[PDB]
Amino acid sequence: GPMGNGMNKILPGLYIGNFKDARDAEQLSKNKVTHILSVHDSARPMLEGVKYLCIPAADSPSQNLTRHFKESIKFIHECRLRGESCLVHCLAGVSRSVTLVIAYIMTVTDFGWEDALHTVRAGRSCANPAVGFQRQLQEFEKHEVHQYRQWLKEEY
Repeated sequence: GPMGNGMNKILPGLYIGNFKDARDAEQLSKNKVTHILSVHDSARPMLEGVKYLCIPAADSPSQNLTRHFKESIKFIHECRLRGESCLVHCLAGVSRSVTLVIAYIMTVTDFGWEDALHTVRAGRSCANPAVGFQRQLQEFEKHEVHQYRQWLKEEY
């Protein structure tokens, strides 16, 4: 459906879900989620036992997510390098959270955005970034992802 069917594993230690999944104690415990990247309107830390990164991004054609790629990748990557599990979520788990995870996958592999989206969809079939985010991801692939891969090498 249009908000998925529960949070889904994308890679080891990396999950995508909707805002309800992100409050579901049964899902968080079963998937051992200890880090949540919340990317939606008025995102704030909610639960105990969880490290949050909150990005107040709207579902709007004007919303810039590229400027949040670096902070998001650092948060996800440092969680995963510690052997812990991160959930990235927005409202529906379809567009905003998916875009950040695509940028992560592109940075830790040699994938362009379309192969990164294929990877997300293998775990979360409803994934579908809005057209504005597709444009940002294509520009990222063309001009920036190579710089981000070098940054990842130098940092970690």
